[PDB]
Amino acid sequence: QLHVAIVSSPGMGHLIPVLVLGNRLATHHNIKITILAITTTSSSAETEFLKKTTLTNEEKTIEIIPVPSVDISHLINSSTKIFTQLRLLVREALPKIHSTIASMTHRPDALIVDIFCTQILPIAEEFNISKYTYHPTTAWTLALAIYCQVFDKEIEGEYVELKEPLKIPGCKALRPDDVVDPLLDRSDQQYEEYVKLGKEYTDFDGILINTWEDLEPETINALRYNEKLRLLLKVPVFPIGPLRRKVETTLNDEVIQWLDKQNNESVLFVSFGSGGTLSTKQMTELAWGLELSQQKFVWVVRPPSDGDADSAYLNSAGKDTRDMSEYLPEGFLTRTKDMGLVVPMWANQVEILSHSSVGGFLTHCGWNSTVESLTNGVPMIAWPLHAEQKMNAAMLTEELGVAIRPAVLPTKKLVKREEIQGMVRILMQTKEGKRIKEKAKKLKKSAENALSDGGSSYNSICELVKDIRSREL
Amino acid sequence: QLHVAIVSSPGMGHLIPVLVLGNRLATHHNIKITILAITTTSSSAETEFLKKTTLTNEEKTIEIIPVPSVDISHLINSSTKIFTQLRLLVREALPKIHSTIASMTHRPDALIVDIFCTQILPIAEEFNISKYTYHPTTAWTLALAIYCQVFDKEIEGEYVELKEPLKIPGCKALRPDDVVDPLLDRSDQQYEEYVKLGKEYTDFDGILINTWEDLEPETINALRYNEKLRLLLKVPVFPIGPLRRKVETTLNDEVIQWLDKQNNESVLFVSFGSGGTLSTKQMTELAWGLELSQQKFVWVVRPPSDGDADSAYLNSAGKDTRDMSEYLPEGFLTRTKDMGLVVPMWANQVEILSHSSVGGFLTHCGWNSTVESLTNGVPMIAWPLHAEQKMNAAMLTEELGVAIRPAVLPTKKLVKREEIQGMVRILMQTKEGKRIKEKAKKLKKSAENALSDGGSSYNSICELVKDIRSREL
Ligand SMILES: O=c1ccn([C@@H]2O[C@H](COP(=O)(O)OP(=O)(O)O)[C@@H](O)[C@H]2O)c(=O)[nH]1
Ligand SMILES: O=c1ccn([C@@H]2O[C@H](COP(=O)(O)OP(=O)(O)O)[C@@H](O)[C@H]2O)c(=O)[nH]1
Repeated sequence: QLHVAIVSSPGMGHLIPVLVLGNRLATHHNIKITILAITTTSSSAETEFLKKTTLTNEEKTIEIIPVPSVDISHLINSSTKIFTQLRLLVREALPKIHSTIASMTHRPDALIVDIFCTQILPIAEEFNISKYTYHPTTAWTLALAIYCQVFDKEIEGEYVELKEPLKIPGCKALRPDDVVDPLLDRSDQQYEEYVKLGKEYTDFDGILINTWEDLEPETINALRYNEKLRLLLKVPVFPIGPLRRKVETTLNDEVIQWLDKQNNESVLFVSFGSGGTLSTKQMTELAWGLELSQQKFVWVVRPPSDGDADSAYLNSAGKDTRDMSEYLPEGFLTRTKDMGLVVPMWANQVEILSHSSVGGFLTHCGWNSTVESLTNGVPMIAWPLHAEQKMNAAMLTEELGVAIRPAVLPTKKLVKREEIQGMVRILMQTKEGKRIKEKAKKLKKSAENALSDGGSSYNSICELVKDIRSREL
Repeated sequence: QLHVAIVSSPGMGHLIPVLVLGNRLATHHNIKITILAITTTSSSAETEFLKKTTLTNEEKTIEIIPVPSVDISHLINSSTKIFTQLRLLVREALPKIHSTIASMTHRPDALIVDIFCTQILPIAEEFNISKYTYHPTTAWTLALAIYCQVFDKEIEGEYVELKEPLKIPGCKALRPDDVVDPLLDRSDQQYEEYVKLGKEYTDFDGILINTWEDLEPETINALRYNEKLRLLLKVPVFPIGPLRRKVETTLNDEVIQWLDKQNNESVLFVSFGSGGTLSTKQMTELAWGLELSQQKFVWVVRPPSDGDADSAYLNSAGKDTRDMSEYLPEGFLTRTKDMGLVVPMWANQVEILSHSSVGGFLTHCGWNSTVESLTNGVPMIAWPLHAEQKMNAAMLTEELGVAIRPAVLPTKKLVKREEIQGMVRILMQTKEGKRIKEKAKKLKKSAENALSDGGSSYNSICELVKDIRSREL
């Protein structure tokens, strides 16, 4: 039985994919897993989440080892982007990770490292341990990241200022609009960190991705066979998705109990992930749009911010004492007493999304969220905010046909309550709504097939374990 | 009942479309047809093809009259392109065609002339007979040909040296790379012959094309309604395609018998049309790529040439006595004894492509070939060589999504056996392969709809017969 160590980047958005991957391997592929989870400075949430997961392993086939964050406040400023921040954190923690692996009683045979932990190459190489990246999102975004080194040299000026879509060899073309956050401003350090990340991928022995063949056959084939791309990559790709939490059934969840009282596929779940937050004006538009729709809803709400759309990613612990009602339109909660259920800070998305009464998901198009929705056969309103979400949203709406979206990107134009209402009703009242759901259910099934024995993703994991064992010479 | 005469240009590429058109009109539109087929000096292929078609007409509603080629060796030289050659041939045969039509017991009411026979205007006009061109290819190429008169005056220097794509009003933009052969070298006489051809179209009473509305709705609309284009065209367009041979089921075809022994959609058919030939180096790369793919194949091979990619166009009868094995890598045939079947010179392409075991087509993107594939629901590897094929290949790969292709044009960069293998496996092993096939089958159905009663193409033929009868005042 192999020992594999998986390094998790800071934040729940990265920690969860890693935990899920480790669980997947331990359960379905009979592997010992050690998750090296890079912690954030301010979340007893993340830490106690880890304590609850360590408590559940009687079988110790999975073990969790936290990596304490190094203080980088002296390295950053008010304009430093989360991309850059995570990269820096990882880099500054590399010595600690070295000492950890060195101090391990029994070494890992392999090391799989989250998207931001690509800077840990030297440690794996030094110890002579098989090294892979986990890209817990789309192959499209991976292809963009890799080929970005080429774009950097072939394109002058900002990508956002281009007239023609970016053509990644063998992939679907990307409009300036839908680019990932690093490519928005090339003058920003996160951009160069990103081009660098794109290159760093290729230095690993392989790349796991949380997608599958059915979902992205063309992009995956491009990574494997497109000659321009392969000139850059030259290492195996492992579509192993869609990996997500299996639903833990809680009898004491009042949200679930409200949902039990609802009709099948009658509820819209509304959430922008752990990181997402809306502006005051947009959150107001949203409150009223939901009201106007007269559809039933469950809405995870956070205090609004008119700054960065992911500014709640590291700052969810910042104790804003204000009640929900204070940053909602007055009496909204009084008027939607029957119609909806407003949830503070976080909820068990998965358990919610698996509930029969849920029939719609207004999402930021975070890949974890997306996967969770699709695997439960839920159609979506695409509301991209940060990271790669615009790109995923383009994929979801245009190509896959499992989501609808505003005429202009939410991050570009205010989505008014009239449009919000209209979208919500399309999803929840109309036949367009039905057919979106059917497609999402088809994707649900294709995903179930990929993960089930002999599926592309099951097999891709077997190929991975092969790759690892062939390297243990 | 109308009498229509259809003039065919030299070579199988042109003769077949004309035969098919005549058959289509005679059968489905109850018309008397007389096909005036301009012959090549050396093809028992062309002649026996004619014998097979003459044998089928007990009803003589279609009759075939050969036009013997005139000797033009004194008019050409070693640098004279096939474009120019065909134009000259036609021109020099014009008197003979005149005497033929003049000597006809009962005149044709109309005259439809192949792409290269646009120089027969004077004969039709003189006799006062309705005159049309048949453009047995894409509307995109037609639009380019017509608008080329404008490009000539608006662009200085070579098209191949332009930075921006050529924009034909109302159509998809064309990269320098994908231009038709005449536009490659403007200093060449074939270029001016081509600009001239583009203009000549517009002097006819109408233009038939072997495409349909579903396939090229926007280009067709542009021809009809774009003001810039209409300033040049001002005559009706008739999308009547996709017209091709109906499959004649042949007793002692050994290729068909090999195919019978194969699995469904397990065979790659490989062919570069009547004209196409590969360089020695490329044909070697190809042999090995097919070998490496470990996919089953049927491959129509011709002796290689490092010169003109269509240099087998007028030499298709010339029995080069060299065995296949002499211009293939040694023992290739010995090693692929089980895996493939290498065919010399010609093959019932239509009957092969309709065979259940055929699941892939590596093609030069000749429009007849393309149509044959699409109408049988076969996905393609786009390998453009000559004429307009690059442009068709762009259309097939980028827009339609029914073909895959090399990173760089085959005629630009050597396609190595690694890439060949990869492409072949994408098509024949992967899910990308599956979905390309489904799209090709959707096109198959849309085509079936166009041709069936009341379809755009059926109707376009009815519109044509209307046009002819309104001109018989
Ligand atoms: O109320 C919430 C908000 C978020 N999440 C989870 O937290 C992550 C969202 O974080 P992020 O904004 O990075 O989006 P992602 O790309 O992870 O979906 C996903 O795993 C969601 O399942 C959740 O379970 N409940
Ligand atoms: O081995 C071969 C090669 C070509 N063809 C036929 O010859 C015609 C030539 O059309 P193509 O698309 O190849 O155009 P070209 O490039 O020859 O002008 C088509 O009907 C093909 O089916 C055939 O029957 N067998």
